[PDB]
Amino acid sequence: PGATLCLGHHAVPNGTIVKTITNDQIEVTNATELVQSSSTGEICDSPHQILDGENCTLIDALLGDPQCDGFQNKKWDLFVERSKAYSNCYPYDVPDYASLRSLVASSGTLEFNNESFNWTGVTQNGTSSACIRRSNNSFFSRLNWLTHLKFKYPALNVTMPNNEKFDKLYIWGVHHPVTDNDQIFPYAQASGRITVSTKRSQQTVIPNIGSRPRVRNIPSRISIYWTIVKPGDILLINSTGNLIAPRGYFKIRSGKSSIMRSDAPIGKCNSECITPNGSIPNDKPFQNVNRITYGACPRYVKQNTLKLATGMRNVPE
Amino acid sequence: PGATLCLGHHAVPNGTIVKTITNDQIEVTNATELVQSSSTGEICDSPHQILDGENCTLIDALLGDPQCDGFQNKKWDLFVERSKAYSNCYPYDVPDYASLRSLVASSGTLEFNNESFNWTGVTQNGTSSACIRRSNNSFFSRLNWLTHLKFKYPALNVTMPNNEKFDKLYIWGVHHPVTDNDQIFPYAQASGRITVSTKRSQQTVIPNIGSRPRVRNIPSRISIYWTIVKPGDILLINSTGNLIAPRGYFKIRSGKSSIMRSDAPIGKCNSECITPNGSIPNDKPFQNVNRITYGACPRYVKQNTLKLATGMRNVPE
Amino acid sequence: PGATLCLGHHAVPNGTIVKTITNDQIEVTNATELVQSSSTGEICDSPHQILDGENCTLIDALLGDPQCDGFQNKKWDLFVERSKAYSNCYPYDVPDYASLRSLVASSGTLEFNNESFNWTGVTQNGTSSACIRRSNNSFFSRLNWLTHLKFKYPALNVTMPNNEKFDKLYIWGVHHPVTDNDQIFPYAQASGRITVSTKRSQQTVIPNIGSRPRVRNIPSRISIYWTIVKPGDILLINSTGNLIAPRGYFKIRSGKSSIMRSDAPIGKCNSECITPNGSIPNDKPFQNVNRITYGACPRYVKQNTLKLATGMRNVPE
Amino acid sequence: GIFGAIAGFIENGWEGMVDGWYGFRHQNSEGIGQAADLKSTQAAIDQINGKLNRLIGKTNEKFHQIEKEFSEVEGRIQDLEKYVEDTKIDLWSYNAELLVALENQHTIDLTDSEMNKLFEKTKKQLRENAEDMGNGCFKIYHKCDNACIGSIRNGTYDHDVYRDEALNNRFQI
Amino acid sequence: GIFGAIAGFIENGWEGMVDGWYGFRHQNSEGIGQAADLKSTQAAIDQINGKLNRLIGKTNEKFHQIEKEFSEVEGRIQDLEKYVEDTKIDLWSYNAELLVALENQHTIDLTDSEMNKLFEKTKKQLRENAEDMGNGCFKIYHKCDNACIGSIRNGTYDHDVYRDEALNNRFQI
Amino acid sequence: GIFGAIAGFIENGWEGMVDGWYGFRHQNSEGIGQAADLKSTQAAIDQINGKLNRLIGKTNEKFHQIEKEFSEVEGRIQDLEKYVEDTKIDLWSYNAELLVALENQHTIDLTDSEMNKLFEKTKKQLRENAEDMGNGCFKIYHKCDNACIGSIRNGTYDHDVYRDEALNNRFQI
Ligand SMILES: *[C@@H]1O[C@H](CO)[C@@H](O[C@@H]2O[C@H](CO)[C@@H](O[C@@H]3O[C@H](CO[C@H]4O[C@H](CO)[C@@H](O)[C@H](O)[C@@H]4O)[C@@H](O)[C@H](O[C@H]4O[C@H](CO)[C@@H](O)[C@H](O)[C@@H]4O)[C@@H]3O)[C@H](O)[C@H]2NC(C)=O)[C@H](O)[C@H]1NC(C)=O
Ligand SMILES: *[C@@H]1O[C@H](CO)[C@@H](O[C@@H]2O[C@H](CO)[C@@H](O[C@@H]3O[C@H](CO[C@H]4O[C@H](CO)[C@@H](O)[C@H](O)[C@@H]4O)[C@@H](O)[C@H](O[C@H]4O[C@H](CO)[C@@H](O)[C@H](O)[C@@H]4O)[C@@H]3O)[C@H](O)[C@H]2NC(C)=O)[C@H](O)[C@H]1NC(C)=O
Ligand SMILES: *[C@@H]1O[C@H](CO)[C@@H](O[C@@H]2O[C@H](CO)[C@@H](O[C@@H]3O[C@H](CO[C@H]4O[C@H](CO)[C@@H](O)[C@H](O)[C@@H]4O)[C@@H](O)[C@H](O[C@H]4O[C@H](CO)[C@@H](O)[C@H](O)[C@@H]4O)[C@@H]3O)[C@H](O)[C@H]2NC(C)=O)[C@H](O)[C@H]1NC(C)=O
Ligand SMILES: *[C@@H]1O[C@H](CO[C@H]2O[C@@H](C)[C@@H](O)[C@@H](O)[C@@H]2O)[C@@H](O[C@@H]2O[C@H](CO)[C@@H](O)[C@H](O)[C@H]2NC(C)=O)[C@H](O)[C@H]1NC(C)=O
Ligand SMILES: *[C@@H]1O[C@H](CO[C@H]2O[C@@H](C)[C@@H](O)[C@@H](O)[C@@H]2O)[C@@H](O[C@@H]2O[C@H](CO)[C@@H](O)[C@H](O)[C@H]2NC(C)=O)[C@H](O)[C@H]1NC(C)=O
Ligand SMILES: *[C@@H]1O[C@H](CO[C@H]2O[C@@H](C)[C@@H](O)[C@@H](O)[C@@H]2O)[C@@H](O[C@@H]2O[C@H](CO)[C@@H](O)[C@H](O)[C@H]2NC(C)=O)[C@H](O)[C@H]1NC(C)=O
Ligand SMILES: *[C@@H]1O[C@H](CO)[C@@H](O[C@@H]2O[C@H](CO)[C@@H](O)[C@H](O)[C@H]2NC(C)=O)[C@H](O)[C@H]1NC(C)=O
Ligand SMILES: *[C@@H]1O[C@H](CO)[C@@H](O[C@@H]2O[C@H](CO)[C@@H](O)[C@H](O)[C@H]2NC(C)=O)[C@H](O)[C@H]1NC(C)=O
Ligand SMILES: *[C@@H]1O[C@H](CO)[C@@H](O[C@@H]2O[C@H](CO)[C@@H](O)[C@H](O)[C@H]2NC(C)=O)[C@H](O)[C@H]1NC(C)=O
Ligand SMILES: *[C@@H]1O[C@H](CO)[C@@H](O[C@@H]2O[C@H](CO)[C@@H](O)[C@H](O)[C@H]2NC(C)=O)[C@H](O)[C@H]1NC(C)=O
Ligand SMILES: *[C@@H]1O[C@H](CO)[C@@H](O[C@@H]2O[C@H](CO)[C@@H](O)[C@H](O)[C@H]2NC(C)=O)[C@H](O)[C@H]1NC(C)=O
Ligand SMILES: *[C@@H]1O[C@H](CO)[C@@H](O[C@@H]2O[C@H](CO)[C@@H](O)[C@H](O)[C@H]2NC(C)=O)[C@H](O)[C@H]1NC(C)=O
Ligand SMILES: *[C@@H]1O[C@H](CO)[C@@H](O)[C@H](O)[C@H]1NC(C)=O
Ligand SMILES: *[C@@H]1O[C@H](CO)[C@@H](O)[C@H](O)[C@H]1NC(C)=O
Ligand SMILES: *[C@@H]1O[C@H](CO)[C@@H](O)[C@H](O)[C@H]1NC(C)=O
Ligand SMILES: *[C@@H]1O[C@H](CO)[C@@H](O)[C@H](O)[C@H]1NC(C)=O
Ligand SMILES: *[C@@H]1O[C@H](CO)[C@@H](O)[C@H](O)[C@H]1NC(C)=O
Ligand SMILES: *[C@@H]1O[C@H](CO)[C@@H](O)[C@H](O)[C@H]1NC(C)=O
Repeated sequence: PGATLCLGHHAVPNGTIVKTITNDQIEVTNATELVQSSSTGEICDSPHQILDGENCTLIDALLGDPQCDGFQNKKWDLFVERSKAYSNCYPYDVPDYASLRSLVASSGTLEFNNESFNWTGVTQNGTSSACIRRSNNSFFSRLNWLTHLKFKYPALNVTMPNNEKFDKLYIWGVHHPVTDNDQIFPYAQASGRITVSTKRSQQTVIPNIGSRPRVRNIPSRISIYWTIVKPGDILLINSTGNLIAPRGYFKIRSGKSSIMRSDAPIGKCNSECITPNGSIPNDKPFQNVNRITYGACPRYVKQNTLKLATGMRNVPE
Repeated sequence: PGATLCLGHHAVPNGTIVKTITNDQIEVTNATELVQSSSTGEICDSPHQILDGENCTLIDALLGDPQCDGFQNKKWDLFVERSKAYSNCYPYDVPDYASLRSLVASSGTLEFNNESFNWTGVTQNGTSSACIRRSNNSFFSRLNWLTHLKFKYPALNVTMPNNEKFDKLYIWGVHHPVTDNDQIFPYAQASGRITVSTKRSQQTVIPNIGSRPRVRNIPSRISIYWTIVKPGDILLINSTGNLIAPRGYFKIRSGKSSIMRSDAPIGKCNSECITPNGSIPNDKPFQNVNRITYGACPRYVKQNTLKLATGMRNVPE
Repeated sequence: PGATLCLGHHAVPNGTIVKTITNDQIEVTNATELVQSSSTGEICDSPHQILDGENCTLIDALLGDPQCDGFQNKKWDLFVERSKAYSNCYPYDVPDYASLRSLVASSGTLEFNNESFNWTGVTQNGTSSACIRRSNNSFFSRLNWLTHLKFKYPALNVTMPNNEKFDKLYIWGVHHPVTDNDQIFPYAQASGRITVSTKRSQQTVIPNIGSRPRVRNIPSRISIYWTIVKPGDILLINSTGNLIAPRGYFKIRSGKSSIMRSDAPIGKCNSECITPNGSIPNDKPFQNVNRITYGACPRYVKQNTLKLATGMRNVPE
Repeated sequence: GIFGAIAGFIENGWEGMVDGWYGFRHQNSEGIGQAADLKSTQAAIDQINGKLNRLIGKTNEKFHQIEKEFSEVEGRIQDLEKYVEDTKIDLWSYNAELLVALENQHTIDLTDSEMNKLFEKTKKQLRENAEDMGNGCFKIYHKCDNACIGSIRNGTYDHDVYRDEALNNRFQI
Repeated sequence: GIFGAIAGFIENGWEGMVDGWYGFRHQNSEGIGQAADLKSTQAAIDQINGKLNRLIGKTNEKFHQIEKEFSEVEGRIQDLEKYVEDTKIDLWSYNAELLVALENQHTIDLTDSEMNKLFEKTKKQLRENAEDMGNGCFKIYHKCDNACIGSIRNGTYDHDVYRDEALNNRFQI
Repeated sequence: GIFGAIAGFIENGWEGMVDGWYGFRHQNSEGIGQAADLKSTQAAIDQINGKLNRLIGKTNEKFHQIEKEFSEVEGRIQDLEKYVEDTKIDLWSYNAELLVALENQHTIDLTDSEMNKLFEKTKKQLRENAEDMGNGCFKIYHKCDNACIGSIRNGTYDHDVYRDEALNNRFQI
């Protein structure tokens, strides 16, 4: 009579379909998803230091638009800019706005040290009706609007050296007056000019007399520029009119900091990977949530799903 | 006596050599080519909308050089620029020519809407001998050359808002006069200036008195600039001389459009993939015809040939 | 009785650990390293033509700072810039320094042809105390400092066409005087301007009166620009003051040339692959020495080591 | 599939085997039973965990990068920024697709291999006492009670004990 | 090559077999013949078509990109544009080279596998009625006419029918 | 590992075999010996040299590229330059990691395959004159002196010469 001995393998009633080199649909006993495709919808406030811009762009917090006064000297791993943001100080533009935004974002601090410039031969602290601070005509906190002193305006020539061990970052500007009603009123002459230089660099700017289309009822503009001054180097400001002057310098650091555009709310939770849609887990090697990420994140891919087999071929009974 | 039963496999008299992980030359019974290496030499006019520039660059068709009059308001999936092209209107340059060319190419339309600007205080429609249209001194169809009115030229100040739901694209310019024989003749004064601004942006330009080396017998130049005006925003043109003005705006769209440099003829055929050498088939995953492509194309690789085995190892008899 | 026949394989007492798809630590009988991780520390002078900049940047050798006189007309496969370098002629800047440096580096030659410009109406060959050549006030060898002739300075208008079959490269500049002590002394008037144009291009520059922070005791600056003139085209220099003029043109070539920042010494040896740390061998497919390379080099990767098995699994006795 | 056991000479899997991936079924004098083989099951599982350890929880930190969305038309520089990002995503998407297709082919083949090795090991063990019926089952030509079957599963089966009985059964008429 | 059948224990291929990839040759009382095996042939073919379906006709649409040829010298930005494109092409060229080398190794191995499986299946079928001559051929120790050979090819061969005849032939002196 | 010979049914390797990768050990009337098999050794070696020829000495020349270190803060354009280079290095680092892991899995499997093929070839050669003991060794059921053992290693062993002697030893009581 004897016996029979049969070798065999398991199978399951609920198999999953995977792709292979030779077959786009093979059923295996089990698989796991390699593409992360969902967020909880909130940016977790840990373990990265988050700075919610709220109504303020990075640039507005930098210049010191009064509604951004709470941002003075703050640091961030990630600054979050909201779509609801708006400026509410003097109208301005920044040639190469994107680069200034980027280099501040990456520096990851708004640390500002005040400096005593020898401003004699002008009226400091010019203000306006479009930049309301504490219910009183004001200006950008980090800028110093310079106007005349008694129907006159001589050739300025102020110097300030960098004896520190970090790059100093100087933000400064030009006023472009709406007509000749504010070219003979705050500067006392027909023409103006500004020259901000160093040992290695020189930037010069011409004020522009002309009307602009109103932005919150003001038809004049400021134009914002910047200058980096290294250790051992010096800043010079030659000016014959129109100077929007620095009150000091920002410290520029290097590290892991950045900026992200998102309307997702900030949650009280812990997640290493942030996208504009919210935090996502990072167990999986790939993700299709957003090409924009910050932190230890899965890599962005075009696919919705990629199933890795974790069992043998399923051959049901 | 019994029998003999032999198991075996086929072979062929004409094998092909392939590469493997362990051997750079193994013969298999059959293989297929994965690199497309030939074109028919013609750009197929289907299924993509082709616009042959012929004698015109995109920029000449945009500005409206008379020989490009047939291009007004046309659209394209792919605009083809020919090496035989040449300009035959007023000599000009475009700072960042490449960017304007790119953004128009990508927009994929020359749709132009005329606009009524309040030009009083100047003579409109200036012409010249270097821009012959219909056997008569003329100018760029989309530009309006503005000169004096009776030995005088006051401060212009024209406004035009964008109430539409698309970006408006404004093309405008400066004239740079050859000497003082055309600085006191068309503008009636020593000096000039142009300021084209919006709510968010401002561009200002100084005319330049000076002789240039002749290009089709003319030693003056125009310089071409552009301005994008979004929905809700406004265009302002302050000018004290020298303005080469827009007659209106171009619509800017987004989609699949582009531009390609090629001398290949246009054929009456259907092919998804276009290169500068002509259309190519797209059965194969790779191609070594051209790194420049348009459409559903194989990916460019450095190799001439890559043979994928489609049969077993060939072991001849 | 009979016999026993056993099939088997070798093993070694000194196995090596490798990674696989299914196991991060498997011991094999032998392996080889795929990542090159060491340099000898010297840049081999063969088989690539090396030009040690020593005290000179490429730009200083180009402009012709006296200490760089030995570099005139030299060629290179690779120009090596040293961290100890410094300028010792007139203080200057180059807007887009990086691009000029790059295009000269890539051209791979300092070949300079002198040209006879019709300079009448000015004093040529201006010199200074900050550019000492052969113990005598001098200037940049390839530039020609142009000043007045007897309390006067008329409108210059010099032309020079390119009948050659290569691109000509013209280096030129503007002087920015420290005060009005050198605006009425070398140019004889209140104001100045420079316009260097061609058939296709125009660049114009305004001199800037103002004091700068001293660099080797000099508070004036030059600003350096460049112009490429193709075959069939012409160079024009309209000038009403302040011109730092070319003495001729550089030939621009195309080929394999480049530039590298390194302090490694030059050795008398033969190595195809150069990094800033020194030459490295190129037997291995990958390297973690430096992301900056020149020549036939292994590809840069983040890993320190990658061991490829060259034997079977080691199963010791 | 490449070894021919799973979805080959073994007709199908056993849904009733819930405590292992591979195992044995027998029929003998004492009835019909099933036991899982732990060693082959654990071999397959370790290899798949090896793949998992390479892919799960192994991410890369990135911080400040380039912008990837734009509200204004700009031309050249924006084209390059978009192109760099689109290039990168296609290369990673390619890597992910190829990885899964290759790993999956290999997982299917290694699991088939483990079945095949257990079958082969068992065949050698039985020597001249059994024959391969071609469907993963052996006909054993001797009385083989539960302890005997257990001895085969446990690697303690002594083939000399039964060889006379089996040869006599095998080479009858 | 990895299984040892094709270009291993089978000395060479058959140019005369034009209606299949794998098959049988026999010598018996009624002559010498050849028949293709469709199932093994179709198994190999389906797998190779699977690879083809992944690679043929699967392209990506691209539209506006960056410029890739230049008539003027410009420096920094042009360097970056050229570098991005050269980087991309080298990565794709690498992908294409590796793909072909791996797929080709695997095609050679899977086809060898299909030969090996058919051989193995046939060996089990014959039980004690034949012996492996080591060159892909079996010596069958019984009269096996055309219908009998056909029964082996068709999977209907009943080994018990011939077993007494074969054992007697096998274990003679 | 995928064939089951090396680190499977062969318990371990032989440190005493220094003139080949694969080979034979025997015990017979004349003593106990060892001889390397050159053909299987050379097969494995050629395949590994094939991999080496693809990877060693095959570099790419590059000349003028982009800058990759910076002494000044600049923003947008510098971000893109750094991003392009970081993107590229991660893709190559990925390629190098995957290459080594796959090639190493395949080297281990091909070497196991060569052991398995030699074992299989030897088993067929012995026909009915020996049995597989399950540990890579055959029990040979006939007097097999040094010349006989040599005949098996050299592929000149004539199994008919010993078959009567061996069958009689195999099927005793
Ligand atoms: C189908 O195939 C998959 C993959 O092989 C199997 O899923 C795995 O199952 C194991 C065991 O159940 C899981 O291990 C557990 O991991 C938990 C960590 O959770 C997160 O992190 C992992 C990555 O590390 C993510 O993949 C996962 O999605 C989670 O977000 C631990 O918390 C668990 O610990 C608990 O149990 C152990 C017991 O050993 C205790 O030590 C602990 O105290 C604790 O109680 C555990 O280690 C593994 O996460 C699963 N992986 C995946 C990718 O899902 C399926 O089991 C399999 N299905 C079948 C039917 O076989
Ligand atoms: C060596 O190996 C290759 C690849 O395995 C084989 O070539 C294939 O052979 C098949 C069958 O002959 C071909 O199938 C045909 O495809 C045609 C489409 O043509 C274009 O598109 C394909 C991609 O889809 C391109 O690869 C190709 O180059 C063409 O540009 C169809 O039109 C055919 O249809 C005709 O026949 C069928 C019969 O089933 C009918 O239904 C139709 O009405 C019509 O008459 C057919 O489907 C396949 O294109 C080939 N591929 C390649 C890559 O070349 C060789 O056959 C093989 N050689 C040997 C000797 O075996
Ligand atoms: C462990 O595994 C590795 C790889 O399989 C083995 O190392 C190889 O061994 C061979 C033979 O000894 C070496 O071949 C020799 O190459 C020399 C070239 O040297 C440089 O270039 C190679 C690339 O081509 C680099 O990889 C290498 O590091 C060197 O920088 C030749 O000069 C040699 O020629 C000499 O011997 C031959 C004899 O045939 C003569 O023709 C010549 O006249 C001359 O005397 C030789 O061809 C090979 O370079 C090694 N490769 C690597 C990557 O290291 C180990 O042997 C192996 N270990 C064990 C114990 O087996
Ligand atoms: C961030 O700003 C919002 C919005 O306030 C501004 O909305 C602009 C569109 C414009 O109209 C501007 O004049 C206006 O101030 C603040 O919410 C608003 O706050 C005001 C004053 O406290 C309230 O009257 C409103 O209820 C409220 N509006 C909405 C829609 O919520 C908000 O206070 C501010 N947040 C922070 C943190 O400063
Ligand atoms: C596109 O232009 C060509 C070329 O015409 C121009 O060639 C320039 C180099 C320059 O000399 C310019 O003055 C000249 O007009 C046109 O072909 C030419 O057309 C003229 C006038 O009809 C004929 O006399 C010529 O035979 C002919 N020349 C050549 C070489 O073909 C062509 O008409 C035009 N195409 C379109 C579609 O507008
Ligand atoms: C490259 O330059 C070095 C350094 O010389 C300069 O160092 C600067 C920091 C600055 O002080 C400058 O004034 C100075 O000339 C040359 O080496 C020096 O040469 C001088 C004069 O021959 C000697 O007195 C010094 O011994 C020597 N100093 C050092 C530190 O080595 C060097 O000659 C020159 N090399 C070449 C190839 O031109
Ligand atoms: C240039 O034109 C603009 C638009 O007409 C002028 O701005 C308007 O001026 C009126 C009356 O002075 C203001 O009440 C409006 O708020 C402005 N309208 C718009 C639509 O902005 C501007 O003043 C003109 N320039 C000069 C120098 O007069
Ligand atoms: C995460 O956010 C992105 C960006 O908004 C989403 O992608 C966009 O989805 C909208 C609506 O479906 C489309 O109109 C856009 O074209 C998409 N943009 C891009 C850049 O792809 C995405 O759907 C969100 N993902 C999740 C998981 O919530
Ligand atoms: C500056 O120089 C150019 C070149 O000499 C002058 O252009 C030439 O002028 C003559 C006579 O007036 C013309 O007939 C030629 O066509 C021009 N020659 C070339 C080669 O272009 C230019 O006029 C000069 N500038 C001034 C203000 O006179
Ligand atoms: C398609 O066109 C390209 C571009 O002209 C050709 O590639 C050039 O070929 C010429 C002549 O052989 C070389 O001098 C250039 O260096 C090549 N340029 C580039 C960018 O590679 C290519 O040969 C054409 N291909 C086909 C199949 O016709
Ligand atoms: C603008 O300010 C600078 C700095 O005070 C002046 O340069 C200094 O001038 C003194 C005396 O004339 C020199 O001895 C020093 O070498 C300079 N000092 C520094 C720190 O650079 C400059 O002259 C001023 N401008 C004008 C027009 O007087
Ligand atoms: C080759 O040179 C590079 C660049 O200096 C070295 O990498 C730097 O090493 C220093 C000191 O360890 C670090 O502070 C830097 O962060 C590194 N820079 C970069 C860009 O990675 C590298 O160590 C040298 N390699 C060898 C083999 O000598
Ligand atoms: C199969 O079913 C069980 C129980 O419902 C479940 O936990 C398991 O995840 C399922 N597996 C798959 C691969 O779907
Ligand atoms: C300008 O304002 C600041 C900040 O309120 C103040 O400290 C300073 O005294 C003012 N300067 C002058 C010159 O009044
Ligand atoms: C072999 O020959 C036939 C008939 O000439 C041909 O159609 C086939 O494509 C050839 N195959 C190869 C792989 O060269
Ligand atoms: C300018 O020319 C256009 C187009 O021919 C014409 O409609 C318009 O009336 C002209 N304008 C004036 C002010 O004459
Ligand atoms: C093992 O030892 C020998 C002799 O000392 C040495 O040459 C060889 O390279 C070593 N191999 C490995 C893989 O470590
Ligand atoms: C300027 O110097 C050069 C070079 O020393 C000389 O050949 C030339 O004659 C000088 N030019 C004048 C006008 O003196």
